[PDB]
Amino acid sequence: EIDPKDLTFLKELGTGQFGVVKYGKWRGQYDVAIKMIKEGSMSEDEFIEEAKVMMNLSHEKLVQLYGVCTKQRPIFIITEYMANGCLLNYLREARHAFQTQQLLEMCKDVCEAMEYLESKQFLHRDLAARNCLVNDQGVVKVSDFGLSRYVLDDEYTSSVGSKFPVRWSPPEVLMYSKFSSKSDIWAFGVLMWEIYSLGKMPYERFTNSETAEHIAQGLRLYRPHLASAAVYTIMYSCWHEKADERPTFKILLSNILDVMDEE
Ligand SMILES: CNC(=O)Nc1cc(-c2cccc(-n3cnc4cc(C(C)(C)C)ccc4c3=O)c2C)cn(C)c1=O
Repeated sequence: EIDPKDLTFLKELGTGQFGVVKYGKWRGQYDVAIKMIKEGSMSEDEFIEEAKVMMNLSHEKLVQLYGVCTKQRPIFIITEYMANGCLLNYLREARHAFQTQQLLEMCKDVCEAMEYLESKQFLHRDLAARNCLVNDQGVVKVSDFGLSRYVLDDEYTSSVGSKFPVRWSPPEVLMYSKFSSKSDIWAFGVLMWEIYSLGKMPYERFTNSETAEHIAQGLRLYRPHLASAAVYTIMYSCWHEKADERPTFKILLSNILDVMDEE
């Protein structure tokens, strides 16, 4: 629990599912981002209990939770500040002119974070480039893991809603609500596709409804031009029709390290 007397609010970073997010300073020294949780957007009591478990998730490639302010409304979530913002927008900036080794390093950063979460049996449920952030050193970290469980908005939580992450979901999530480690693995393969496509929307010429149908037929995202055969094999292995045949994050990490050594 952070004392709000130790926070200063300096600039607005944007808005997400729980409302406004600000940049500021904690204890007059540390850069932080601060979510100001919009009334009615969050299952607050449930989140407050989970915040304890979430305080114990700590990894170099996960956005670090610093604390919460819960003795007030709106509640605050205080985290590490990531100077270069969301990965999706960062990929879309042509000026970066990324080498493919830099793209594979971004995939490795995310894979490391997800292998850690997998080892804690903790699902993200909304893994995508829009929910990764980039720091001032260009390191990618995974953000907002586990928080989808507290979203109140039916358009996000329903499979047929306008905000549901359809294009990052495997068939068994869309058809049956079967969430598992293997649904995060599917989403990770879509994220590698976003990275190697420099931020294109997956299934960019289809609607959500048409995407669910294309994937139920066994068809998949095409290889991005910048992805080698080996890189495409890795992302494609995340999209096996049978969930139990998709790799673990530990296997994916080994596969990515092998490709780094090879290429
Ligand atoms: C320029 N640098 C920056 O902008 N840095 C940063 C931007 C944000 C930021 C700003 C606006 C909105 C959101 N955002 C986005 N997606 C979200 C998704 C969810 C789920 C539950 C739907 C997954 C919940 C909250 C959010 C949310 O707060 C974020 C993370 C957070 N942090 C730590 C930064 O360092």
